[PDB]
Amino acid sequence: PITGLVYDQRMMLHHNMWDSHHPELPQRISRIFSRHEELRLLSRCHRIPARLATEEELALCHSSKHISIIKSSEHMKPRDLNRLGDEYNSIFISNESYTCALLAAGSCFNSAQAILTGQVRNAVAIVRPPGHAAEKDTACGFCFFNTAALTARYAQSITRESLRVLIVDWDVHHGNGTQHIFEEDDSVLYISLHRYEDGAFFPNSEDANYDKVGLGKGRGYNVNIPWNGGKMGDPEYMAAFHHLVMPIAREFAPELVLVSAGFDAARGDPLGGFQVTPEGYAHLTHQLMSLAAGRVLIILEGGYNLTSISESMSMCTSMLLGDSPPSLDHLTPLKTSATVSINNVLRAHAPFWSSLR
Ligand SMILES: *Nc1ccc2c(C)cc(=O)oc2c1
Ligand SMILES: [K+]
Ligand SMILES: [K+]
Ligand SMILES: [Zn+2]
Repeated sequence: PITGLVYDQRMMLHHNMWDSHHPELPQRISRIFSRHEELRLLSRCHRIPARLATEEELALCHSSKHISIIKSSEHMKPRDLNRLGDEYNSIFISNESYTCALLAAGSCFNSAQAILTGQVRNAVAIVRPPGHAAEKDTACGFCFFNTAALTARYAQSITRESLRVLIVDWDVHHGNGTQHIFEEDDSVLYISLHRYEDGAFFPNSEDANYDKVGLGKGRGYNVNIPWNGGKMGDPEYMAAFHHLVMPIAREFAPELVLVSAGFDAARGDPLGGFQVTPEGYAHLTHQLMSLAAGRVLIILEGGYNLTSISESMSMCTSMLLGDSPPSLDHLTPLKTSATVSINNVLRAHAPFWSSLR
């Protein structure tokens, strides 16, 4: 087995011209890459080149209007960049933003290709800006184009349309964009774990609740696991994987796993408020490696404590490389509301999955 890694410092050029301290910082990716060097993980990986996604590739998931509007920002004056950015929910834009989003996407396409052609078994993508909040027709939540969603469709474009792709989204935020793009689609199983707080947590929509199970032929293929009323950590995420994520995923039998890997559920994250440990992420990564004959691609999404995300994503890469997984405490009692959450999701999805019955 070989593990691929893609990283390009050019993606640091996307920046906030009006608030240089905005948490979606350029140094998120450079700090993660540096940690891979410090831990001697980088040389253990096969380096995969970044590339620009093409406009035709963006059209796999996004409208021509949305593509054209974001493209138009590459040469805008500051005043217009500011005005355009303010038209979205939680977006900043610089002249380099469009190109960086193209690079984030193209890097993941190259990574998916390396996996599917057999050049590597699995891979990690240290990319920014993030993607999972980006919708077909709009930008949102620091995201312009939906990198993971696009990567699923790209993967299908070089194998077959119905290639089974599992997207596991453990960013602490709901991937509203990914849900919507695949809501009526039974070829892409979307499973998100996220803080919800009955709608008080970003992005503040009931679309993130457990009863949104998908639409039409996609009924059953959208699994929301929403957290309420508690500081969740390793026990809760481990239980969700044991009762929900893994039984459903095994029954789906994916041919490729994409992880929307935000590390903002990590201990120390200022936006997330949760306490998943780097061993917790390691455990989750090792679990997903049991699927799809190990074909797993880990795509950076959110995560804003620089030391936390650096250590957390490095531990995931360590697992992909075959290092020994952590033994954690599966007997620690869950926060009471987490049990309620897991039970609500189980009730919602039992009609669609025999493994839950
Ligand atoms: N959405 C959002 C934007 C900016 C933030 C800062 C600067 C700090 C923080 O703790 O949370 C934020 C959340
Ligand atoms: K999520
Ligand atoms: K789906
Ligand atoms: Zn997030």
